[PDB]
Amino acid sequence: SEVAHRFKDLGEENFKALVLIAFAQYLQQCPFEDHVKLVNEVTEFAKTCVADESAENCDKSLHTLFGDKLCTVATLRETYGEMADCCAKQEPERNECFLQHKDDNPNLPRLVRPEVDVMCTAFHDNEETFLKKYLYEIARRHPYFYAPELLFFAKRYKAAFTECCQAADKAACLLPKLDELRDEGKASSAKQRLKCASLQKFGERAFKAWAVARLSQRFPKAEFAEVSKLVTDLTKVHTECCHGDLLECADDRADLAKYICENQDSISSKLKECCEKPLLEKSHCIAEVENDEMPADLPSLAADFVESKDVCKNYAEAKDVFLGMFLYEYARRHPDYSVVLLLRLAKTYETTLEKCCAAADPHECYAKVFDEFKPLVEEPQNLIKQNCELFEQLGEYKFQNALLVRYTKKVPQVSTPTLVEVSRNLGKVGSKCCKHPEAKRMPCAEDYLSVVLNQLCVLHEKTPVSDRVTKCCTESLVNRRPCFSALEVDETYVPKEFNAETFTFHADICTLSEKERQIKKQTALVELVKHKPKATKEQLKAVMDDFAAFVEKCCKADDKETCFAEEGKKLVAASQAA
Ligand SMILES: CN1C(=O)CN=C(c2ccccc2)c2cc(Cl)ccc21
Repeated sequence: SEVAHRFKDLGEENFKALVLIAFAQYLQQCPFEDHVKLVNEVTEFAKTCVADESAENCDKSLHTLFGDKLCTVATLRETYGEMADCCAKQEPERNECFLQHKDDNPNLPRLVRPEVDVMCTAFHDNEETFLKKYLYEIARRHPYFYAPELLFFAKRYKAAFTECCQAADKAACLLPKLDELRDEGKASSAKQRLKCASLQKFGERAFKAWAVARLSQRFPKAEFAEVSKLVTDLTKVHTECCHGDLLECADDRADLAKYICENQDSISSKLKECCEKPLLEKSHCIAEVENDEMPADLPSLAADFVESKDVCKNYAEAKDVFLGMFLYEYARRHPDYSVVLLLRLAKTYETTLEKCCAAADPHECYAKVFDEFKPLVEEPQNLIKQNCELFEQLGEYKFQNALLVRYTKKVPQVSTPTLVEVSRNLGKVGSKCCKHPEAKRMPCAEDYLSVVLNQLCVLHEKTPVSDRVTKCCTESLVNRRPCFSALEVDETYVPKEFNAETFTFHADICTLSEKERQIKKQTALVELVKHKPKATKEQLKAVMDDFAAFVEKCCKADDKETCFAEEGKKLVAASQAA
């Protein structure tokens, strides 16, 4: 029995939660109740298997068990139409079907939260249904959320209420911690989405290179053979979570935290504080540990990778290992580069060897390979310098706008919401990274950017409207950022014709928060640009300035929110003029 296996290892608690997550991630539109029911039923069954390891179907794989349970509600096409088809299939096929139908952008109603008085009450009364609810809501809106990490967030969520509800000014103590968590959770989700994307679209060889480079930076002292071990495991971990096998992913992850902690001295010196805490925190901790100091005396790379004469020989023997080595060697001594830059130099090296080794004089051909690295390295360094300089002037909001304009001219087809979303993030890069010293800027900047571009990629893949977006997203995981930066303005885009419905002006905007105010104000700017790709900053600003006067006046006007109707049509007139 497998269900039993996972049960003993995780225990009632975490086993129950994980399965709730898994179900919510498969049937995102299904209600809380039903899920809870299925989870419980499923849990009961497990309990019997622990006792009798052959009872009913205790000999089954989680896929069959989990698959049949959901199918007791999925067959309801009226509710989950395209799902029924999935249940009429067999294993393992019946699952891929499920994995292929996850929505990255569910049509789920915003999730507003009641006053601090109702939450604490609901929390105190029933502490189990309050947290179960939490997981459900997150997991259904983030079908790729790193499950194990979700249990981590959960523990912190509970600690929030458990504390603030016995305070003096609940709202005061709560509100903060809850915002800080809604953010940290969004980032974590993105980070993990990229990981699943890599594995899913580019293969494990690709997820691997990424880990090798990433870990090697974190753990300079570790030895290539050690890292490889870590990389091999890590992959399986994520390979599982992304493929839907949460329980085993949850297990395996622990085993990896156990090990890394046993062999501390062989890996990093900054792991101490991580291994001394509870399991969940231990894991979260290790995953976010600062790089270790760089080993004192380190030979040069040129020695064994360009100057040696057995290069082409070693390359032909086990190119995989030789390149894996090159990457590990370049990374460890360069924590100032981004994972992608590294994988980039690596790919350059490989390509070189490939052509050189088949030449009349190898060592002569691949002799000046570090010359080629020079450009690839300075590029990001320069772009990062520019962009922070700008950001440092414009501030976050105006920086987002600049970026919003630019990307819209690049891929006008892309739906306004996505472009507004994506460009808003693309700007956080500035506030998040720019405040670091050169030595730490690039990894912060370029890898974060890799996440934000993955979003645009996935969101787009749902309904592909621009081939230029498609090319850049599918051509090379490592080269996405450069590919997008190459794009100028689409010269074949034919502007849209205005419409009353293109944008509505209900007065309901005067009630929204300050943020949702900028957001409509930005959703406009996008909209404008799609109509007049050919305007420059002068007319846009001017018009945008105006759009402001409109909301202030008409919102502060005593008339029954109709100036919105009249003045709404008034601006359209002014606008078209520019
Ligand atoms: C989103 N974005 C761009 O499109 C311009 N290119 C970059 C960039 C260029 C090279 C590496 C990483 C990032 C960049 C840099 C900052 Cl500091 C802020 C936004 C931004």
